[PDB]
Amino acid sequence: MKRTYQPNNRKRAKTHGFRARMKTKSGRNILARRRAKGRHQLTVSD
Amino acid sequence: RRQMTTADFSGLTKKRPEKALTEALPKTGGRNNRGRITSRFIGGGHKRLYRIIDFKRRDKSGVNAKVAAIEYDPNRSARIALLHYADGEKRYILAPEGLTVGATVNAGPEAEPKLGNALPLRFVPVGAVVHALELVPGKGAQLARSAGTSVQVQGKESDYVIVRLPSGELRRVHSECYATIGAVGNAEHKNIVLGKAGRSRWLGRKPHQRGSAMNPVDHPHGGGEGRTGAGRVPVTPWGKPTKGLKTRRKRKTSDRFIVT
RNA sequence: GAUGUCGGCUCGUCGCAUCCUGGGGCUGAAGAAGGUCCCAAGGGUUGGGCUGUUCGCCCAUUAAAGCGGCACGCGAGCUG
RNA sequence: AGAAACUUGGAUUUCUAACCUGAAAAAUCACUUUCGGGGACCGUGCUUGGCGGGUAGUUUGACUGGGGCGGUCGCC
RNA sequence: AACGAUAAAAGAAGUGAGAAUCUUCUUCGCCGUAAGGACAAGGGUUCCUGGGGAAGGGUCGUCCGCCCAGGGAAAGUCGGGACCUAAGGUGAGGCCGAACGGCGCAGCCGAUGGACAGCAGGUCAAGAUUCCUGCACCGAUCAUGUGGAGUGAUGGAGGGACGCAUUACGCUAUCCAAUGCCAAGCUAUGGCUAUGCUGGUUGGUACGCUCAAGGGCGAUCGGGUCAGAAAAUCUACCGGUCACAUGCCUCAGACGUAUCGGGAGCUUCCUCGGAAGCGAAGUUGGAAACGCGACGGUGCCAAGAAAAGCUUCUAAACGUUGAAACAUGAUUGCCCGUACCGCAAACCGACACAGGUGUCCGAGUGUCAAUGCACUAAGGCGCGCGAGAGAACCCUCGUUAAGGAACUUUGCAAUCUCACCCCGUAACUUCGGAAGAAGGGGUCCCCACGCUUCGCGUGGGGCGCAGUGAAUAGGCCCAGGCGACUGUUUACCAAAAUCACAGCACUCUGCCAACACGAACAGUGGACGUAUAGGGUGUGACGCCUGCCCGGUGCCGGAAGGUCAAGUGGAGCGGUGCAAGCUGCGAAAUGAAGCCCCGGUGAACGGCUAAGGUAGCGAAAUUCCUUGUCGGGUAAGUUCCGACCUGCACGAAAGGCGUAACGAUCUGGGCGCUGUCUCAACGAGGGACUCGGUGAAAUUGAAUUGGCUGUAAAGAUGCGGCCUACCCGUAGCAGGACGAAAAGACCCCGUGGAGCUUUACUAUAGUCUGGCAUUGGGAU
RNA sequence: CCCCCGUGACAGGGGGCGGAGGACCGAACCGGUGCCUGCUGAAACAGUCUCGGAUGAGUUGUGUUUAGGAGUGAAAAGCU
RNA sequence: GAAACGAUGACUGAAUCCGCGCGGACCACCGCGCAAGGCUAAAUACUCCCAGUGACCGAUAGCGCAUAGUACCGUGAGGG
Ligand SMILES: [Mg+2]
Ligand SMILES: [Mg+2]
Ligand SMILES: [Mg+2]
Ligand SMILES: [Mg+2]
Ligand SMILES: [Mg+2]
Ligand SMILES: [Mg+2]
Ligand SMILES: [Mg+2]
Ligand SMILES: [Mg+2]
Ligand SMILES: [Mg+2]
Ligand SMILES: [Mg+2]
Ligand SMILES: [Mg+2]
Ligand SMILES: [Mg+2]
Ligand SMILES: [Mg+2]
Ligand SMILES: [Mg+2]
Ligand SMILES: [Mg+2]
Ligand SMILES: [Mg+2]
Ligand SMILES: [Mg+2]
Ligand SMILES: [Mg+2]
Ligand SMILES: [Mg+2]
Ligand SMILES: [Mg+2]
Ligand SMILES: [Mg+2]
Ligand SMILES: [Mg+2]
Ligand SMILES: [Mg+2]
Ligand SMILES: [Mg+2]
Ligand SMILES: [Mg+2]
Ligand SMILES: [Mg+2]
Ligand SMILES: [Mg+2]
Ligand SMILES: [Mg+2]
Ligand SMILES: [Mg+2]
Repeated sequence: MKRTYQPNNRKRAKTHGFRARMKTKSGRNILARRRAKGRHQLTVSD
Repeated sequence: RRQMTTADFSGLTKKRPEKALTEALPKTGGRNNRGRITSRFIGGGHKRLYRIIDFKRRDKSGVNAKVAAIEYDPNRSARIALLHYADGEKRYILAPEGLTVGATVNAGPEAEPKLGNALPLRFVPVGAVVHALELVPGKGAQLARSAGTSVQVQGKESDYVIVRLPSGELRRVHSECYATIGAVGNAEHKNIVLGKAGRSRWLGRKPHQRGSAMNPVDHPHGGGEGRTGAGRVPVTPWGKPTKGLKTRRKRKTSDRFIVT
C-alpha cells in the first residue's frame, strides 16, 4: 500500500514555495489573501 | 534481398553494410508542443541521434569529391553517403541506387549527368530520372528523399521544367533548383516485413488504436453493443475517404494535372 | 428512512384428499394376483445418469418409492 | 454613321516598388545585400450567404385499476 | 470481544516502596539473499551520560524511541557550492496578445549524468577517507637557483564520446584443504594421549636489473586554396618516404627487501569493572567474481547525450638581458552536509500498524549449478499481556478400514505427480514444433579395476519398509468453442471470447503537407519527416477466398437548366415646402459557393418496390418451436462430438471457411489419484472456556419482554379467551423481535438532474463563399 | 563459417562449430489465476497456499512536462 | 419598433458665421444651442484604524478567538 504522500523536500519547495508564488500572480494573490487570513503561515516556513 | 529467419515467429529484416559512426548532432524524442499531445503516438524508440546532411549542396560547386563510405542512419530511411571534397571539407549526402563506394561526385551548373552529381534542372536531360529536388533555389531538397523514390523530367516551360513526382503527379518546378541524378536507393522498404508487435516499438510507439473500441466520450465511432459504426469519420467528423483537404493557394497554379 | 429473490444443502414439523404397512365392505372376487370404495396419519417412503432447475425422462431397485403446508418452511444456517 | 483623347468599370494575361518568402559571414531577429522564388493571389480586417452534434443550451403532454404498448382528449 | 502473526521459553542472581516483564549470568528456540550490515530519500535530537515514573507503552514497569537537564556532530582530497551541461525552466533584444498575459535566438539556471588531489591504522559514554599517529598528494601566492627565452585567447582543431547480447586470456577481493607454521591448554565419560581438540595464518607505503597475462600506438617531408569566418607549425584532405611478424608504450597483479600498521592471545591493575602494557606465525594446494587488467574479441539491428576540464594552433597584447617548464623550501587551504533511524517502533500509512520504500555487501555445509532448499557463522531476535483448562463450535495442519467422484453448478478443494541420469515417445504439423508427449528404469553405503575434472562407468559385496532416505520438486491424456501467437485491460467483485498485435485494404496529403494545440497573419507538434513518406479509418498471423444490389444517404467528377445573400443598379409610389431642393418605402436585369439535376464510387453508411445470397458454413458464443431427428460415448447423457436440413433472425476485411503452435480462456470425455463423497473417526496446534491485568463496539422510545387460538391497518410478547410458567445467572443455537447496516439502486411520481445520441429545436467554434479594405502598373 | 553427400521440374541432408530468440524452467523483481481466512480487519483492498510474466511492448530511481469540457488512456467512461 | 440621438468595429469622409448640431422617422416654419483641447476643492461613498454612546451580547451569546487564525485537518488552495 504505497500512500498518497511521498515527501520530497525539493518538490514541496519547487511547487508551493514562496519563490514559487513569486512567478505568478495567482500565488501572490494567495500570499496577500493568506496574510490577511489571520496571521497564517505562508508555505515555506511550514 | 533481405535477411530471413527459420521458424521462430519471424519474417524479414534488411541488410546493412559499410560501418563508420561519425560526427553529428544529438536529437531528442517528443510528440508535442507547449501543450498536450498533437501528433498521436510515436513516443518510443531506440534513442537515435541525428546526422546533419546536406541537401542543397551549393557551395561545393566546381569542386569534385569522393564517396568515402555509405552508412545507414535513422531519421532518414535512405542510404547516407559520406563525401570528402578537394576542399578538405567532409559532407553528408543521400546515396542513390547503384552508387559504388569511392566514385567521383562533382557539383555545380557545369556538372555531368552522372550518379550523385548536383546540378540544376535546366541542365537536366529530357526524360532523365533524378532525386533530391528543391522547390525553390536555395533552401534544400524536399523532393524524392524517401524509400526507393525518384522524379523524372517531362519538358521545359520558361524558367520551369515539368517534373513527375512519385505519387505520379505532374508539376511545374523551375529550372533554377538543384537536382541529384538517380533514384534514392534505399533498398526497398516495402520489402521488410517489420517483424512483430514491438518491431514498431523499435522505431516508434504504439500504432493505430481504433476509435470503435472507444466510448462516445472519446471518439465518434465509440458506443454501441457489438462491433460497428455509422457515418465514417475521424477525431473530428471530417471523414477520411475522398474529401479534398487542400485549400485554394499560390503553388496551385504552379501545379498541372495533379490527378492522383 | 428495505419484509433478500430461483434452485440445492442442513434441520425439521404439520394436514390427509393414504404411495407402503394395518382393519374392513363390494366385485365382471374360484385360488393366486387384482379393480374399486370405507376406517386408519404409528412408522416408513432407496441409490444413480441428464438439467441451475423444482417438475420431467431414463438406469438398477423396492413394502412403497405419497401429495401438500409451514413467508412457493429454512441466506443474522451454508451454497450462490 | 469614323475616331484622337482623358478613360469609370468586368474578364484572361504580364509586370514590380506593397506584402509573403529562402539562401549568404551574422541559428529567433534586424540589417546591407548578389539576390532567389512566389506575388495583387495567399494571409488578414468588415460584411454576405452556405455548411457545421465538433461544441453549447434545451425540448421531448396527460388520462391510465403500476408504468409502457394500444387506445382517448373538443362538440352533438 | 479483543491486547495486532503459533520464531516457544526456562532457572538462578541482582535492584527496588512494589518485578512474569528492568539488569546480569547460564541455557533454550528464531532469522541468517535475513528478520545481518552499509547508504539514499524522508524524519529531526529520537544518539550518548545522569536522572525521572504523570500521561504515552494495548498488562506490568524500577523500563523505553516517553519526561527533565547536560553533553555529543570537526574535512584542501568524501557528496554538493565557488566548474560543465540534458529534459525542463528561463529569458534583454525579438515575435504575438481586451487586460492579467502566451512565445521566443543567444545567454543562464537546472544531477539523475561529465570533470576533479590520500591511504593505512588508533580511539571519547556519544564523531571520523573529518580528530591523532605514520607516511602521502593537489592547486595557489612568493623566495634561492636552473633555464637563460616567448607566453600561446570568449576563436580553430583534437579529445572528451557513450548501444545490446555473447566470449578468449591473466589477476585480485574472497572462500576451501592439510601429519604446513604459531599459540593455549586440559583431556576422564568406552577409547584418543596426538597423527587429537580450539584459535590465529598480512594491510599500507617505498625502492628493486625480479615475474607477468592483458592492454593502444604508425613517423616525418610536402601540395592545393576552394576547407575549418580570418590565422596557424594545429586539423581535414590528394601525394612522397620509411614502417610487413621483431617493434615500440604502460603495466592489473604476483615476488623479494624494507618499513609502518595490524594480529591469536598474553601480563599487570581494577574504584567489581574496564583501563593499560606486551606480542607468535604469517605455508603449500585448490576454487573464484557482475570487480580489475582494458576504451579487449566476435557477432547483431532497432544504429546507441551534451558541454567544460584537457591536448595541440594562431588572432591580439605585452616581452624578445629579467619567458614557458622543472624541484626546493616556505605560506596557503573559504561555504554547506556528517549525530541517530534508515525494509523500519524513528520514513509514507491516526497506531510502537502482518502493508509500502530505491541502491550496495550478503559467509559456510550438503545439493549438476544457484541469491533455490534445509541447517548453521558473524550479526540480530523470541514479535511489551500473562498463566491454567484440554467441552460444543471455529480456523490451520496430520493419519485413515472397505469403496474411489457414488460429491457437486463444476473433481471446487485436496491428493496423486515431482529433481537429475538412462532408455523410450503418437495423431497433426507452418517441418521449428507438438514433447518433459505417453510410458520404463536408475538413485544409498563399502571394496577392487579403469577414466576425460569436481567425479564417473564397470564388476563384486552390505544394510533398511524405503536410498533427489529429511527441504526445495510438472498428474496426464482424447475431443472441441474463442482468439492465432509474447503482450494489454476494469488501483477496490469482471483477465476474458476485450484492447493491442504483425500483416492486409480504403482514403487523405507536393511540404509554410494534410492533421492536431492555440487569447494570436505568434509559436510549436507532424519533422529538422517528404508521397515503397506523414495522417485518418476499418480488418486482424497464416492458407483458400472476399459474391449480388448504388434506389435512398455520404463521397469524388460534371455541366443544359431551375432556385437563391449582401451588393452594383433604380422603373415607379409617397410625405413636405410657394420652390430650389430635402426626404419614407421601393423592380426589371445583373450577383458566389450552395441544394434540386446528370454520372460514377461500396475492404463508403447500407440492403438480400436497387436487387433481393457466389463459395464457404448451418439447430452454431446466433435455434424461437427444442430435451429438433438419426448416431457416438453412458447401466441411464436436456450438456458434449458427428451427421441432416425446416437457418424463428450465418455469410464473405462490422470479413467467410480453415489451420500447427499458443492460452492461470471456455466446453465434454478418459486415465491416474485422492475425505469431494457413502460417513465419518482419531491426532496436533491456534481461538473458543477458567484466574489475575488493561478493556472497546455497532445498537438502544421506554420495557416488569411466554404459548396456542382469535382479533385488530390484512404476519400480535404489549388487544381477547385459554393454556403455560419460582428468583438470578453461565456455556451454547440462530427460529422470532417484520432483528442490524445504508431516507430502495428495482418500480412509479417530480412540468428535478446529469452523461450520451441524432435526418428534435436553436445558436456557435470551425469552414466555405460574393463584396469592400491593405491593394499598385501595363499590354489586352 | 569449416569438412561429408544430393541436383533423372525438385529439395538439402549428416557432422563440427557458432550463441540466435516479443524461446523455455526458474529466484529476485514486476503481476494478480483459484480456494480459503479476514469484514475498522494486522490492513479504507490484505494473509497463507496455488498461479502469470521472469532479455522484453521488460522493471526501477532521480529531475521534469501535460489538467476540468480539460488532461491521459495497448480503451473499463479507466485514471487524474 | 414609425427609432430619433449619443457610441464606436469596417468602408466612407462636409461645411466654416447670407454657417453648422439638436428638438424622437422625415419636411418647412419656429425655437434651444455654437461639438471635434485640457485642469478644476466643495456637497457624495467607505471604515484598517481612534473616540463616544446603546429598551447590543455576557462564556453553546458576543468577532472564529475573554486572543489563536494558534492547536488541529489537507500535498496544496483552503479549512479551523
Ligand atoms: Mg468499448
Ligand atoms: Mg460524439
Ligand atoms: Mg458508433
Ligand atoms: Mg422460499
Ligand atoms: Mg403519467
Ligand atoms: Mg503483541
Ligand atoms: Mg520462543
Ligand atoms: Mg534456524
Ligand atoms: Mg501502563
Ligand atoms: Mg587447525
Ligand atoms: Mg510491537
Ligand atoms: Mg549460502
Ligand atoms: Mg479412506
Ligand atoms: Mg487402503
Ligand atoms: Mg455425479
Ligand atoms: Mg447428485
Ligand atoms: Mg483443483
Ligand atoms: Mg488471446
Ligand atoms: Mg480479478
Ligand atoms: Mg463485399
Ligand atoms: Mg442421444
Ligand atoms: Mg498470456
Ligand atoms: Mg417475568
Ligand atoms: Mg397491558
Ligand atoms: Mg395474551
Ligand atoms: Mg452465532
Ligand atoms: Mg432490517
Ligand atoms: Mg426513497
Ligand atoms: Mg460501456
